[PDB]
Amino acid sequence: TGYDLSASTFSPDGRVFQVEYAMKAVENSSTAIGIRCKDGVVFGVEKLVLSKLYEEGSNKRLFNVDRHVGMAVAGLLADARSLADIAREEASNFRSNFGYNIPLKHLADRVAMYVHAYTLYSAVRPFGCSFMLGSYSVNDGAQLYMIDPSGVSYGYWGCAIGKARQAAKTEIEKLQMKEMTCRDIVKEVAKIIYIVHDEVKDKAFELELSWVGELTNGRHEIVPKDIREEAEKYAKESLK
Amino acid sequence: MAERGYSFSLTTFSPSGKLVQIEYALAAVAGGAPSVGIKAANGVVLATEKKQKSILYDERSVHKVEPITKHIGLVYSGMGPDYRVLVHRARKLAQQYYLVYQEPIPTAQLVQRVASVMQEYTQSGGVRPFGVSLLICGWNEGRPYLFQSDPSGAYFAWKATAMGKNYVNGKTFLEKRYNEDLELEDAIHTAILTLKESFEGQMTEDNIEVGICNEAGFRRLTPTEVKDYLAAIA
Amino acid sequence: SSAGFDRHITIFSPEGRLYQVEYAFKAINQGGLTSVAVRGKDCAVIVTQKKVPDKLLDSSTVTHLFKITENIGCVMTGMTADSRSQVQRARYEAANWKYKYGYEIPVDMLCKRIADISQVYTQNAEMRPLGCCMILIGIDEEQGPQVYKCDPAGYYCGFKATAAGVKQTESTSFLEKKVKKKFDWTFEQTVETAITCLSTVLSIDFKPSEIEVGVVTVENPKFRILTEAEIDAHLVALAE
Amino acid sequence: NQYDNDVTVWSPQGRIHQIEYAMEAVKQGSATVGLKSKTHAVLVALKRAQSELAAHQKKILHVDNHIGISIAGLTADARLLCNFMRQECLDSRFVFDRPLPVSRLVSLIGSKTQIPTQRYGRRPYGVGLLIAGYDDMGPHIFQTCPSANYFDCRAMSIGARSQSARTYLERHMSEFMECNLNELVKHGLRALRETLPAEQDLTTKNVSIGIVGKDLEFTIYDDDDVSPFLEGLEERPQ
Amino acid sequence: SRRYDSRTTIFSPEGRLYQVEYAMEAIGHAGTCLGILANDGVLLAAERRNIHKLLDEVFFSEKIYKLNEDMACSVAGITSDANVLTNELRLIAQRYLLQYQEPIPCEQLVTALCDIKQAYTQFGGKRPFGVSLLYIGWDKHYGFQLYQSDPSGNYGGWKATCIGNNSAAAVSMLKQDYKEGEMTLKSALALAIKVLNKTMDVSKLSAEKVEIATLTRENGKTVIRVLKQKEVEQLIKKHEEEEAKAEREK
Amino acid sequence: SYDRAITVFSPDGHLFQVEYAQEAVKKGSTAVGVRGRDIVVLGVEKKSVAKLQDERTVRKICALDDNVCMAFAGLTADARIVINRARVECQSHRLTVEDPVTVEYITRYIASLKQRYTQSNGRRPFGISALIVGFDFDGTPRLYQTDPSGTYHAWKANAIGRGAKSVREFLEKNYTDEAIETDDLTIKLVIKALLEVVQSGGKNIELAVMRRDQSLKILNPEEIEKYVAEIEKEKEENE
Amino acid sequence: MEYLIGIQGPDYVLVASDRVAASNIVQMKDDHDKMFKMSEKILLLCVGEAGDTVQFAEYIQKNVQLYKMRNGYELSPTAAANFTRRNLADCLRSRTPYHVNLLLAGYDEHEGPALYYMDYLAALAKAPFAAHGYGAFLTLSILDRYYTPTISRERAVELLRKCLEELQKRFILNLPTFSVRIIDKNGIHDLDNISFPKQ
Amino acid sequence: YDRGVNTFSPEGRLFQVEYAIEAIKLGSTAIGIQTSEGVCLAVEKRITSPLMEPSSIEKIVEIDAHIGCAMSGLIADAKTLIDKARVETQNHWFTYNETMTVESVTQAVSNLALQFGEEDADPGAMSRPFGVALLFGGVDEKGPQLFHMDPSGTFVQCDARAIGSASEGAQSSLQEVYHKSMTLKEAIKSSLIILKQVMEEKLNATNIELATVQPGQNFHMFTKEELEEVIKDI
Repeated sequence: TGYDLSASTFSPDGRVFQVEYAMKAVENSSTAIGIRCKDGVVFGVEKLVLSKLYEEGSNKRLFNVDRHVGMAVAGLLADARSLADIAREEASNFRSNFGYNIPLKHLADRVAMYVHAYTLYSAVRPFGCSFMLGSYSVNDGAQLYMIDPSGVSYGYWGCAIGKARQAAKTEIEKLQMKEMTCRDIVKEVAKIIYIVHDEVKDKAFELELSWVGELTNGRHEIVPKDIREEAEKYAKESLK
Repeated sequence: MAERGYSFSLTTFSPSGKLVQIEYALAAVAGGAPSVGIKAANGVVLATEKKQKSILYDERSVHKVEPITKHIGLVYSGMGPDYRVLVHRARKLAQQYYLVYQEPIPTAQLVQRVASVMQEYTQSGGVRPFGVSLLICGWNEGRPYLFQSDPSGAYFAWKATAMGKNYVNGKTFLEKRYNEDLELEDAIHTAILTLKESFEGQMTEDNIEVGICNEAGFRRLTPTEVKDYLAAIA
Repeated sequence: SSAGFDRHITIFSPEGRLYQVEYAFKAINQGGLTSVAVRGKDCAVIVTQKKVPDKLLDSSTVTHLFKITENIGCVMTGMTADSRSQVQRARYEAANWKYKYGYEIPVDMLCKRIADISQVYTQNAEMRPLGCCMILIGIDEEQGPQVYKCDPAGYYCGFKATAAGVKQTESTSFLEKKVKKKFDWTFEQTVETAITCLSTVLSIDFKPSEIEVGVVTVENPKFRILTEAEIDAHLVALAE
Repeated sequence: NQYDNDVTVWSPQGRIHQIEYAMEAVKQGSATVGLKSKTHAVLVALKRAQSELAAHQKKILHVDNHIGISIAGLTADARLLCNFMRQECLDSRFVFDRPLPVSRLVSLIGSKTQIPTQRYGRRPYGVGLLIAGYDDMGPHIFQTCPSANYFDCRAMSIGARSQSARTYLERHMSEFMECNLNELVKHGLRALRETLPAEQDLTTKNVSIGIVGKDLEFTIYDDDDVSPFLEGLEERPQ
Repeated sequence: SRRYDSRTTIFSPEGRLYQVEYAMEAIGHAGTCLGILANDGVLLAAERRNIHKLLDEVFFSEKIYKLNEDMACSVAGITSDANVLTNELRLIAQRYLLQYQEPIPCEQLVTALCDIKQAYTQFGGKRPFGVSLLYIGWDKHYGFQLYQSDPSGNYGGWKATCIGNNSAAAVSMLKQDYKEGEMTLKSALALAIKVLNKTMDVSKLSAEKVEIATLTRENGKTVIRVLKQKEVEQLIKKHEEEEAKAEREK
Repeated sequence: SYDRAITVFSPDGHLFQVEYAQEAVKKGSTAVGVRGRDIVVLGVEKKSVAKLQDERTVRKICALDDNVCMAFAGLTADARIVINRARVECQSHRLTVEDPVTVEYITRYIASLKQRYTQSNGRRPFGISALIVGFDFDGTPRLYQTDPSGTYHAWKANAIGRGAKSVREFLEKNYTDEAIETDDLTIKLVIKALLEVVQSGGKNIELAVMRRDQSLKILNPEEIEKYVAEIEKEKEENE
Repeated sequence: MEYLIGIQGPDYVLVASDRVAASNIVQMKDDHDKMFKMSEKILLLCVGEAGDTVQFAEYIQKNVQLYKMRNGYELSPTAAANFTRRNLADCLRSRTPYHVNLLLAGYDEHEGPALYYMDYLAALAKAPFAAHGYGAFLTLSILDRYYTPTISRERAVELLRKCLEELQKRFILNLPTFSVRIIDKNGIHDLDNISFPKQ
Repeated sequence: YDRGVNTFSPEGRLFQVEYAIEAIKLGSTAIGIQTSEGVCLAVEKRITSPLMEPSSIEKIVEIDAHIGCAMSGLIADAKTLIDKARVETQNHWFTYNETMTVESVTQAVSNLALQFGEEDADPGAMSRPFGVALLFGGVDEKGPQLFHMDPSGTFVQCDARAIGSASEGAQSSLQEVYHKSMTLKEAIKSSLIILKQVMEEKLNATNIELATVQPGQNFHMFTKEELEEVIKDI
C-alpha cells in the first residue's frame, strides 16, 4: 500500500491503483447491457428498486444524451449524471460549430478524453462510471461504444457493465446480433437481464429499455410500453 | 483540471543547512555520460561521449553538442530531456538579447541567464531541480570563454573541466596537461584523450561528438573530422 | 535507495534517479502487446499485434495504429486511453505547425514536441508521467523514410528499426542481427523482416487477422494501413 | 484509515469514505416526512429545541411559490443550497416568465452537489433535503442525499429515527393519492409521531407543516396554525 | 497536496522558525567574509574558496558586487540565492534614483532587501533565501556605514563584523583589536589580514585565496577600488613582518 | 499562491500556532511603558551592545506619527514590516477623513493586521506584541498593548518581553497615584523598572519619553545616566 | 487665474500666493491658502484645477512626510521636486490626468535655497524667480528688471509688493490679498499678508 | 495528523467546527435575557490585572441603535463579524430607508460562519471557523428579540441564554429564574445574581458590563454608574 493514495502515482508494478478502485465501483453496480442489432442499438438496464416509496423513473440509468444518441450508466449514479451533461454539451457544441449531428465515434472519443483527464492528476478523483453510448444513423449505420473509468472507448457488437457483466456477455454471445431485427432483439435483451438479475442477491427490479434505430427514425427513444411488457412476458416465460 | 499545480518548494533546507534535492540532482550529473570541456587560447573545444546502446539507433538524429547561437554552444552531463528544455530556453534568451541590443549575447551573460532559470526551479514549488550540468562555451571579444552551470545554478568559468562518470580522474588527467599555452586548439587531441581514458570499448567517429568554438564561431565538427582526429590520436 | 516520497512522486532520489519515470516504462509493458518498426531504403513499415479477446468487440475499433497526418502515422504501445490522448496532442501540434509555419511537420520535429510535453510531466508534480510509447513513420525529403520513438521519460531518437511493448529486448536483438547484414531491404523485405521478428519473439506464427501493418513509401508518401488480405499475401510469402 | 481522509481518494473496495461520512451528518439530524396526493403535497417536519427557553430551529424553508425545502443536516450547508434554489427559480421566472419545473431544479441541485465530491480540498455538502413542488406535471416530493443522487419519492423520511417513519409511509402509501389535504397531513404527522421517542409527543411547538397544491402557494403553517391539523388526531398508540 | 508539502514558514512549538535557523547553518559552512569601518574609508575583504588551478578568475571578484556607485556588498551562502539578491539590490537602487534623483542612502537598500528576505519567511510555503551579506557604502546623510543582513531579514550596522566560516573567532579578534574612533584604512587593512590569517586554516594567507575591496570617498565621487593581487601580497608580507617582529621580541 | 490554513484549531480548542507566536514574544527583549499625567514614557532593555555594533540601527522605539509612538518585543524582522504598515495607514488616514490619527485607531489597525494573519491561509502569524503610546487631540495620554493574536487593551502601565511577568508585578506594586508626576518621577518609575530588568546595566537600558504635546525625544545616554543617578540617589535615600 | 510668485535670494526663498477661491462669477473664499507645507523646510504651492490641486498636493505632502517618518531624515527640496515631477509625469498618459501647475520652494542645509517651476505637463526647471497664472505675464518682466542675484530679504518683499501692485493697476481679476511666506535656515516664516483694500 | 481544514468525522460533524465550539468554553460568560419590556444583556469582563483600564475590554457592542451583541471566546475573531453586522444594517438603511430586523442581522453574520476552505474560496473569511458565540439582542417591529449563534453558523432565537465558560451552569439557573412575564428590571436583577455566582471574582462594577435595548430607548451605554445601584440591590 502507500502507492494507491493518489491517481498521480504509478505503482512499482506499473499501474494506477486509484483507476482500478474506480472500476471496482462499476463492478458493484447492477448490470446494464447494450446490443447492436441489424438496424439500431437496444439498451436494457437492471435497476433494482431499493425503496418501494420511490415513484419509478427514480435514478433512471438510461439517458437521452442527444436526439440520435442514448446512454446506459453503471457506477455511481451521481458521477454518471455529470458525464451525461458533458456528453449532452459536447454534442450541442458540435451541432453549433459544424452544423450537423455529432458522429457517435467522435462523441465517445471526446467524452472518453474527459474521463482520461481525471486519472492524470492528484487534485481530481478518477470517474466512477462506465456508461455505454449507442446511435443509429442512415449515413453511418448503427454504432455502439462503451467507455470505462480508465477512458478506453471500444466499439462493441454487444456489451455489458456491472456485477453480472461476465454472465450477460456469455448469454449475449449466443444471440445472432448482426442479423437479428431490432424489435426481435428487445425480447432477447429482456431475457438476458432477467437471467442475470440474481433474484435473491438483489430485491425486485424494474426493466428500463431504450430503442435507437430505423423504427425510431434515428432518434434515441424509450421503448413504447406496448412493445415492452410483452418483452417482459417472454423473458419471464423463457427463464421458466 | 488541476491548473498550475503545487505552489510549495520541493527543495527545503536540511538541519545541517545544505539543500538535499540539489545534491540528488548533482548525483545524476556525476552518473551522466562523460563530457569534457577544454578552452585553448584560440578557441574552446567541447567533447562528449555518445555511445548508443544498439546499431539500430541512428546517432545522427540527436546531437548532445548543440549550438545555442552562432558563437555559443552547450554540452551536457545528466538527464537528456532536461538538457533539451534548457537548450531551447537558452536560444530564446540569446535571441531576446539580440533583439534588444542588436549585438550577439556576451558568453558570460547567457550563462547567468541560463543559471537563473536553473535556480528558479530550485526555489519554485512543484518543480524538481534540473538534473543536468552544462559546459557552455563561447567566443566573444576574441577571448574564448568556457563556463559550467550546476543544477543549483552556480556558474564557474573553467579553462578545462570534465563532468560525468570518472570526472575526478578526468580532472586529474587534464591537470597533468592543460598547460593553457596551446595557441592552436591541439587541445582537440587532449579532449579526445581525456574521454579516451574513461572510454569503454572503442572511440569512433560515431562514439564521440566534438564541437569547437573559434573566432569563426561554434561549429560542430563533422563526423569525418572526428574520425580524422580520432585517427592518429597519439 | 529511498528518501522521503522519492518513489511516490516525480522528485529526484539518492543516486539521482526518477523512480516514478522508471515505473512509467513498466506501464507500457503492462498492456499485453508488442509493436515493431523497420526503415527500408525506400519505405518504412510499422507492425503491431491486435488481440480481440471477445468476438463481440468490433475488430475495426480495436486499432493501435493511428494517422497523425496524411504523411505521418504512429503505433501506440501502452495504456490505451493515455495513448489515444498522446495521439490527439500530436495531431493538434502538426496542424499548428502547418498553420503557423506553412509546411507539414517534419517527423523529427513531431517527436521532439510530444517528448517536450512528456518531460514537463516529469518536471512538475501534479501530472502523472504517462504510460504510452509512440513510434512515428514518415517520408522526409533528403532524409528518406524515418522511424522515431518517444519514451514516457521524454527521450527521443531516430530509429532505423525498433520495437516497444512486452518483449522488446528479444525484438531489438533479433532485428540487430538482421540490421547488421540488411544491405538495404526492399519494401517486401522490410514488411517480411518486421513480421518475422514479431512472429519469432511472440512464437505465435500469427495469421493475417491477428496483426496490423501500416507502411509509408517514397513512391506513395501517404501513410496506408494494409488490408488483412494484403497482409496475408506478405504473410504467405514469408511462410514459403 | 488512510482512504477515509479525502473524497478524491477511492477505497480498495471502491467506495468513497468521505461521501459516507457526509451521509451520516443527515442521520444526526431532526426527522422530516414528505407525502404527496393527486393535487397537493405536504412536508411535515419535527423541530428540535436545544433548550426549553430556546425556540425550535426552523426546518422548512420556502424556496419559491411552488417549491419548499425541508432540511435534515448541517444547517449552514442547507442555507447555501437553499440560496442557490431561490436564485434558480428567480432566473427561470425572469427569463422564461414561468415557474421552474420541480424535477429540473432537483437536477441542478445534484450537479452542484457532485462537483465538491470529486475535486480535491472541497468538502461534500452535508444536508439531506425533501423538496416539495407543484408544476404542470403535478405534485412532487424529491429526496437529495449528500452523494448528489436525487430520488423522486411519493413519500419519504430523512434524519434520526426516520426508519420508523418510512415503515408507516410504506404501509399506508396506497391511501395517499385519494385523500384530502387534512388526511395527507394527518398521515404525515402520524409518521412523525413514529419518529418521536414514545415518551415525547407531537405539540404545536415541535411540529411544522408545509403545504403546496394546485390552489395553494407554498405555506409554512406553524405554531397556532398547526393546531387544527394536530386536532382530531387519534391518541398515540403507545 | 498537504502530504507532499514542507511547512517552511510554520512556527516551531519552541517559537523559533526552523528553516531560517537551518539556513543560518549554511552561511556558517560558506567562506569567511569580513568588514572593517575606518573614518577615511569602509573595507570588505572575503576569503576565496575552492581555488582549483584550472579556474579562469575572470569574474573580477566572485564574492564582491557593486550595487550602486556609492554602495557594494559581499555574500556568504548559497550562490544561486546570492545572484538573485544582488540583482534585486541593483534594481532597488536604480528605482530610487529615478523616483528621487539622488542615490539610495544605504540603510534603505539594506531594509528593502531585508523586507524581501522576511517576506519569504512570512508566507508562500517557499524556501527562505539562505544568504547573509555585508553592505559597505557612503551616504550624504550619515557618511561611511557598514551593515550585515541575516537570512531572517534582521539587519545590523556593525562597524566591524565577519559572516563566514570562522565568524566567532574573527569577531573576538576584531572586538579586542578594533580601536573605536581611530581610523586609518591602512590600520583596518592590517587588522583584516590578521583576522583572515586566524580564520583561514591554510597558513600564509595566499593572495589568490583572499579578495580585498576598499570603498573610499575621493573628490566627492566614492570609488569602490578592488585591491590588486600585488597590493594584497605586500599586505600579507607586512602582517608576516609584524609576526616576525614579535618573534624577535620573544 | 499557497492556499492552506497555517493555523488550525487543535482538539483542546486552542489555535496552537498563535500560542507558539506568543512564545516568540516571551523570548523577546523586555519593553516597559507607563503613562504620565502629561508625559507618556516607554523604555527598552537588553541593548546587548557589542561595541562594534551601532545603536541607531537596532533602536526598538519608533514614531509611527507625531501623535503616536510604538515599542516592540518579539521577532525583530516582523516588527519592521508592522511599523512601516502602520506609518502608511497613519499618513493614509490623513489623506482620507482629513485629521490626525487617534492612538486607539492605530492600535485597532495593527491588531486587525495581526488578527488577519491568524485568519489567513498560507501566512504565519506575526511574532510581535507592541506598546503604542500617544496623546490624542483631547491631550489625554493613551497607552495600548497588541497581542500576537490581535487583541488590544488600554494599559496605564505595562511591560512585554523576557521576564515580563516580574516587571509587570513590580509595576503594579510600585505604581503611584498621580502617576508619580513632575515628569522626572514618571521617567524614574521606568528607570526603577529598568533596574528591575535582569541586566540592570544602567547604560545598557535605553528609554525614550514623549512630552505628548510635542514630539518623541530619545533620552541622551548621558541624560539617561543622570536619571539613573537620580534612581541611585533614591536607593541611597532608602538605605 | 490663481497667482503664484516665487523670488529666491542668497539664503532665503520668498513665495506669495493669491488667497481668492472663485466659482463662476462670484468669489467665495478670500482667505484661501494655495500653499501646502510638504515638510519643515520645503513648501509646495499649487494652482491648477478645482479638485486636481488638493488631491495631487496632499498626496505629495503625505508621501514626503511618510519618507521622514520611516527614514528619519526629511527629503531634500530637490528630491521632493523630482518625486512630484515623476507622479505628475506618470499620470500624464493615464485615464485620470492631473492638471496642476506647481512651484516648490525649499532650503537645504548644504544646497541652500531652491525654487522649482513645474508645468501641468510635468517639466521641472529650477529658476531664480518664477511665476504662475495669467498674472505672471505682467509681473515676470518687473521681476526680471529688478531681480539681482544678491538680494536682501527686505528688498524681496518690496519687489513682491511692486509686482503685486501691477496685478491691481493692469489686470482684470480682483486678486485683492496675497499670502507671503519666507523659507530660511530656521524654517518657513509667515511674513505679513500683503493686502490691497486701498492700503 | 494533517487531516483537513474541511473534513468529516467518521459518523458526524466537521472536526474543526467541533474544536471551535470548545474554544467558546474558554471564554467570558455572558447572560442574555429577553423580556416584554426589552432585552437585557450581561457579561463578565474578567479583567486580568489592575493596570489595564477596565473600559478598554468590550464584550458588549452596539451593532445598530436597536441591536447589541454579547461576545465570548476569541474577541479578535468577533471584530470582523461585528463590522459585517454594522455594514449590513447600514446598507439595509441606504437601500430601504427602514431598520433591519434582529433576525436578518443574525443571518448575515451567520452566513459568514461556515465560509472557510483551503482550496479557492475567499481569503478574508478563511483558515478556520470563527471562534466566537455572539448573542445579538434587539427590539424590532415584531417586538424585543434575542438570538444566539455559534461557530457552526446555527442561529436560534432564545428568550434567555448563557454563553462562554460556565454557560451550562448559568443556563440551569436561567431556566428556573425565567418567568412568563418578567419585567426587564426583574431580569436585570436576576441576571446579575447568576453572573455573581458563576464568576470567581466579586461582582464589582468594573468586572461586569450590562447593557439593555428597550422598545422606547436605543441600546443603553452599559448602565454606567447606575450599575452600582443594581449591584447595591443584591
